[PDB]
Amino acid sequence: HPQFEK
Amino acid sequence: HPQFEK
Amino acid sequence: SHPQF
Amino acid sequence: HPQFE
Amino acid sequence: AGITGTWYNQLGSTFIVTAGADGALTGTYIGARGNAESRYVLTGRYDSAPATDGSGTALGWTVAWKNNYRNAHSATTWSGQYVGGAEARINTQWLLTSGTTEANAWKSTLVGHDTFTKVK
Amino acid sequence: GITGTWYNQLGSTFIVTAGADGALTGTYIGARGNAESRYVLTGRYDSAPATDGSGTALGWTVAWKNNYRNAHSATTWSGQYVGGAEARINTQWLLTSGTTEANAWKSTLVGHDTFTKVK
Amino acid sequence: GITGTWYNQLGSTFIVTAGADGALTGTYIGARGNAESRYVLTGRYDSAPATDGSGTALGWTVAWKNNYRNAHSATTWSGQYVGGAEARINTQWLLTSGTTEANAWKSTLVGHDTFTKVKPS
Amino acid sequence: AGITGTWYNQLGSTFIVTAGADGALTGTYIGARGNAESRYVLTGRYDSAPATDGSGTALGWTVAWKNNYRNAHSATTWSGQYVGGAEARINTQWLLTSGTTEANAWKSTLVGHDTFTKVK
Repeated sequence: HPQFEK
Repeated sequence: HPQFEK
Repeated sequence: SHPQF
Repeated sequence: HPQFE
Repeated sequence: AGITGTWYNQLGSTFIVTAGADGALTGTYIGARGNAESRYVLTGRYDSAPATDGSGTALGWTVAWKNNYRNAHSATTWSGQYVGGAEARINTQWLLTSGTTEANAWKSTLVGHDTFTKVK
Repeated sequence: GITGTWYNQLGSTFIVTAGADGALTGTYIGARGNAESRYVLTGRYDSAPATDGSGTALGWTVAWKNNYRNAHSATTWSGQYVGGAEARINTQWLLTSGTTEANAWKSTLVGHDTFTKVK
Repeated sequence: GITGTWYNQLGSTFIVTAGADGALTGTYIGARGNAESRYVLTGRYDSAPATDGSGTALGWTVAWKNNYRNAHSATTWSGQYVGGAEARINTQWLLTSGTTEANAWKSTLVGHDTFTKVKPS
Repeated sequence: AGITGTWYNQLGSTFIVTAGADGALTGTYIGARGNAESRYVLTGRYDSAPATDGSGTALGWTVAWKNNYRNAHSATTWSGQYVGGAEARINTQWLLTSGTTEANAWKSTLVGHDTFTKVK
């Protein structure tokens, strides 16, 4: 998910 | 509170 | 598929 | 409250 | 589209929103009293290209509880989904955060849920 | 105070502008930092907070769709800004994903973020 | 009034015994209703609630492991019992799954359940 | 399992728990004041056979805020995971529900988070 992409 | 005002 | 549901 | 006292 | 319009919760509140083509939500949230002093600005965002397979449309909005008449030094965010059909609803969970001192931060945030419908 | 560039513990960037009208407008930029990871945010904040040392309440929403992708979800952050030396925004968040009615019960994740002006 | 068999809106069954000392013990049965769907629950409740017409606060936990399966997760329900005509228990719950460090952001689900002594359909 | 022993949060509270072979958690929560009037029973549950891929150990527990000395008419549940290692920790989210009348049910539940370590 974008909110947590490395 | 205004969200719960009667 | 979780057992609560 | 006891949890935060 | 299906979201634009007037929505009611079970406690007597109303919210009027326009869903823009760009994913914007803008409107007004009106407390039970229905008074000019009970009207607050709301702004949020929604998925403007949702799945067409029965899935709901994700959305969220925020109200800060200040208007030209009163200020409760708090803000609520609603996060949830719109489900269309004859019995259309917006199912949400909300977080109400009050401004507190650092020490009293443990009581800053209340959690709840709301179901909104097109009919009261 | 609120207006500025903020970073969460995980590497994301929150660029926000707090207007006199209580509006929050800005851009969320995920950890990658490329164009595809920029998303619009909108929110509100208490533009006239207490002067007793209390924080300033606020919230904002990002819908996870931009011109490159769509994750069919939205996140809302609820919290307060605490100014001074080492200004922070402390929040709790709700991330809801569009689901069928049968999977609704598992549609919302909860967590917490602290934002600082130093990365 | 807490002791008994309760059902949530999805058809799960909550079998609970409220002890004189504030303990809650019992069994949670998922909607499917079979042996494999049974799990132990334990919790606590206010054994001397206020007499001003307030509800009775309570909470409990189910770890989703039994002899047939293990979902590596636990759910806690926090709420209040409201007696009277149609008694009900109103709760909010947190479902946390064990995850690695990198995946901790999808570890916890939040939701709400309403339990009644009548089973819905 | 790694969990049995004494844990501390950053606000100065202590909890002593025993993890049983069958998945039970039993113990005492001691608020920061540290005296007998600050002691409360806790009970909960934990995954007694966690995954071996490095995942944490799921668990949860409840404290009802009544002892023989005081009654706050509320209960908190902590839902979280144990993370083992040299710097062991228990990461949780909590819900604190207070008994309210129906009209005040909106302010019944606070949410927050706590991290517990083995050293103060």
